[PDB]
Amino acid sequence: TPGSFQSQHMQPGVNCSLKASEGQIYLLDKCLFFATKPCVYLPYSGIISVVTSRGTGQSTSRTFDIEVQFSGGSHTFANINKDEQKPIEDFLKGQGVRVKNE
Amino acid sequence: PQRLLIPTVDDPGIWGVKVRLGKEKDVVRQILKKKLAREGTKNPLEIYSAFQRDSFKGHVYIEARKAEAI
Amino acid sequence: AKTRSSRAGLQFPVGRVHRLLRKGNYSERVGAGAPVYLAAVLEYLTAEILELAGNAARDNKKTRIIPRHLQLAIRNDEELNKLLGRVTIAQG
Amino acid sequence: SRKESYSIYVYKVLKQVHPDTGISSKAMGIMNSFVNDIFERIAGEASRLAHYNKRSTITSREIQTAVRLLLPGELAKHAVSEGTKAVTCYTSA
Amino acid sequence: KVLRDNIQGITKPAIRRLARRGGVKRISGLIYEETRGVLKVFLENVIRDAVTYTEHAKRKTVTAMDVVYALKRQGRTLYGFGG
Amino acid sequence: NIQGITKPAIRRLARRGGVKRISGLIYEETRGVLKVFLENVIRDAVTYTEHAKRKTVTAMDVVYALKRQGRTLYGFGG
Amino acid sequence: VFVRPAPDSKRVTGTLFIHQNGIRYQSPVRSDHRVDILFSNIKHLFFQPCKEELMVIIHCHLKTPLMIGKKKTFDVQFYREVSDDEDELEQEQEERRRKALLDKEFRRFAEEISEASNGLLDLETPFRELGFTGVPFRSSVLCLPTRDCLIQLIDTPFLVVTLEEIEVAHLERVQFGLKNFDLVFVFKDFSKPVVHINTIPIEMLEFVKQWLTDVDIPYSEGAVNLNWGTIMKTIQADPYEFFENGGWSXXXXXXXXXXXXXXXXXXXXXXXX
Amino acid sequence: RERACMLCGIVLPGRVFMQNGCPNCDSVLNLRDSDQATVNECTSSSFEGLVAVGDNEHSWVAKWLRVDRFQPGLYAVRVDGRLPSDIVAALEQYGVYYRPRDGSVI
Amino acid sequence: LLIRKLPFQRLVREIAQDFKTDLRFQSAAIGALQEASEAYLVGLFEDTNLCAIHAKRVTIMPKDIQLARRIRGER
Amino acid sequence: ELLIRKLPFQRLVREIAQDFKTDLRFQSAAIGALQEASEAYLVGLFEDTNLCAIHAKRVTIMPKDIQLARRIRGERA
Ligand SMILES: [Zn+2]
Repeated sequence: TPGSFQSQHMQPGVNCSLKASEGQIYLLDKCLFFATKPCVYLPYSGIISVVTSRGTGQSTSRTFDIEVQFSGGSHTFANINKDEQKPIEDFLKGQGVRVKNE
Repeated sequence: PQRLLIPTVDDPGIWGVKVRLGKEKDVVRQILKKKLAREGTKNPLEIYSAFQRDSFKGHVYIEARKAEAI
Repeated sequence: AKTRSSRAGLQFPVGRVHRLLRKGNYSERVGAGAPVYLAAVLEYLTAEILELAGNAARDNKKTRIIPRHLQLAIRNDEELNKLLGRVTIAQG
Repeated sequence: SRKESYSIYVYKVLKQVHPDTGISSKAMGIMNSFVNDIFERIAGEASRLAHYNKRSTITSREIQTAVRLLLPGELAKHAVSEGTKAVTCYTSA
Repeated sequence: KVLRDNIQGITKPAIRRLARRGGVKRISGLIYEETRGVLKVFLENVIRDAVTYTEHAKRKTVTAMDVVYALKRQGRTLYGFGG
Repeated sequence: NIQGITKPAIRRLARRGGVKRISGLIYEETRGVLKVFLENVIRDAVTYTEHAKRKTVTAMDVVYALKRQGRTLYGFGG
Repeated sequence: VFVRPAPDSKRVTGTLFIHQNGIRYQSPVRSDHRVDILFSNIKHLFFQPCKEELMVIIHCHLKTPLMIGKKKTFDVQFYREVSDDEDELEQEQEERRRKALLDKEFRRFAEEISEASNGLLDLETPFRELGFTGVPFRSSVLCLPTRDCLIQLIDTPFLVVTLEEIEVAHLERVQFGLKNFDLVFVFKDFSKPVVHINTIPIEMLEFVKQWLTDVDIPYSEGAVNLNWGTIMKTIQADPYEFFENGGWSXXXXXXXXXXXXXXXXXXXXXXXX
Repeated sequence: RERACMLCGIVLPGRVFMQNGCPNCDSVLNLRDSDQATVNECTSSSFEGLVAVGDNEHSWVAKWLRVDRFQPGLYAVRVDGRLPSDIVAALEQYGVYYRPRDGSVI
Repeated sequence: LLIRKLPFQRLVREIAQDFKTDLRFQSAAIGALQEASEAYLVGLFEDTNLCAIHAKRVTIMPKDIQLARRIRGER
Repeated sequence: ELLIRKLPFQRLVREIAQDFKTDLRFQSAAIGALQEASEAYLVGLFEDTNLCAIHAKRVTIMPKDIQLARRIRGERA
């Protein structure tokens, strides 16, 4: 079931795009789960670091991107609302995941 | 000017030391690192400059005033 | 020509605009031709709008102008709609 | 007191423009709102300019340049011409 | 008396009509709820300001000018109801 | 002087914006958009300058012209 | 020359030949990939130069459909592509020379096709200045009027609407301050499916209405996207009863028929206090 | 990867020149605030005669290379390439004379 | 106006019941609210239709609404 | 750091300004502010364009994406 994660909007997940596919990311107690073709399951034990990009320089990007690095590659989740950045970072730090902010 | 900068007797001396081929720049960088690290200490490296030339192979030239500094 | 509108050949009230500019807390002092200039601009703009509203009401065979014709006039004029792009018209 | 509105002036302007046309009450409410809104915009921008330039008086130059800022090209040109004409003739008279 | 869950008073035809006036031909079934939420968030943002004005005037009735100022603050100027 | 905005510069701006692949007409489209933006902003600034009876365009004119558009800029004396 | 639709899955350049009663496309790689088009079967012959395009076009719209490879088509397009600070400005001048060269050669060839037809085929060119943007299929494209047709030839699938075959045009989504509208063409042959052109910018509405009037096409406007699958099947079932009850003339209802208005305030153009 | 700054003669990595600029020439060149073209026009990766200076004030070598008023570090006797005409004119505007280190001028 | 006048009134009162208990309303306040709400929604449906046409579609879906509200700068 | 070269942007600004009043002068800070604002604007526009392109299930941004973003913002009519 959904974990202890609650978005700024009190929602159990966040809207994001993985490549050209729009969908929902769920931060569950043991894993990150993206529920939209293609479905992506990422256990926290397999995650090396999460990199968050909020504009990579000048101009405030209203929507930020999350790159999840793991032993088999990286997944970039794009178009996440910036208000959801702090709740996601605090939850991932709480789960013992290394968060890097460019 | 340029002509006035020619050396005098009271200018610091220059010594040349033979080293292994291809390691001249390595010795120059090590000397610079030691000079920077020992700067501000009780026994700093009392030298002034050091260099080398590609054409003059196997030679490293250090400008100082005492052989003990070399 | 007693009224200041007459001395300027206007229909809008110069005196009321003067009073509103003074009793409105905009600046310590007010000129003598600023109310005249502003009344002229306002009258010109209202005439500009009413021309096109009359045109639109005459294209719909109507004698009275209603909010529909004002909406049509504004959204059909390139410059007026640019001026009034962030304005909602009730019953338009 | 008797509420102030620009209704009679809009009737005058309308008869000047369209003698055989009439305006509804709601269209007059809209026109009054428009006139008030434009007055507020222009006076606020004139005050902003006066404060920007450390002045304590609103003269016709501030109003003219406010019209230049707010109105688009042809509208600004015609409204500036109309205002200068009216101010010139009021001064002359 | 307290009002409970009156959002469903925005029945399917109102939203469909509103879409037709907007030029929409085919409407997915998830739209109606989407729209309802959007509208809620809008009204809550406008009303919170209108009420703020009403309470500051030390009044107990929400007047049309309070709504007009609340809209004007968001760049939503409305002609027809005063101004 | 509008050809001074080279293709690599537009590519750099798109990469900082996160754009992965770029068409060939994007460059001309961007040049047109930038020209429109700059035209409006410089027109407002020059209006401010003329009103202030100056022949030089200051940073205050640009800052007020951006505040006029709603593009408030911090760090230039505002 | 490249041909569309291609006779094989491989894009190959060929040679187009003029013969006594038609044209022949012939690939150099395989003799079996010939495409023969008779002059009697060409309905419309279009030429389109590189005015903004990376390509030059000779398009044949057909009366009867042909079987090119595995595809039935009414349209056969023959084309070639130009594509391959002062130095970059000079490279654009060299591209403008290459455009003008291919334009002159392909226009001349399309005129020579018209001459070889003994006056059966007129050469049409698109009026680019009268063009408007819209979505007939899945992409936004520039729709170009010609003398006798409304065309789009740059992207597949091609649009070719003959103006004389139109019975009525309907403008859907047109109402109070709308961002965009749709245009629907109904044909005189009710068995032919209606053609939709979507998202035409509302700025082009008055231009499209004028253009339809200048071409003698009746139009009507509506706030709602009327279904034509329903409208046509009813009209096909009894075309006579349809016209008996007012056809589309009654549906038009141009008369505003609005007299209720919103009352009026005391009419007094007199200064008060 | 290392480049030799043409003006002052110091040698630093090219990425150091791009990110932080020349510690000595930043008062007149603005290398950190300059694009890659200006960095290449003022810092050259092709050089000869690596020089390490410890004490600028008393080293005769530093005076002979006119680097006795600069930060100690890696220096080059000869640097391939010269400053462009516009940059030379800009330096002449500041009142600072540029003496080439290419060896061709003496 | 397409929405009615009494369900909308009840919705407005229900929403207003959170910010201050037992608040009266005025002649032209609910009407203005309905006009603004319908104008806003029509503009939003215009943008949604534009996005849906952009996606080569004719059906508007919730992700088009989300994209429109994201580009408008809505939270 | 600014991604446009300074002199081209200054020349463009002067070219544009010369169409409203001849013999105009610009403080260097005015040009700097203009460049900052223009790049910030262009980056925000490119972010919206990227969002539109991803919405259409693509990777390549196209002029129609820019036009759609500018229309939805309310910049083009
Ligand atoms: Zn240097």
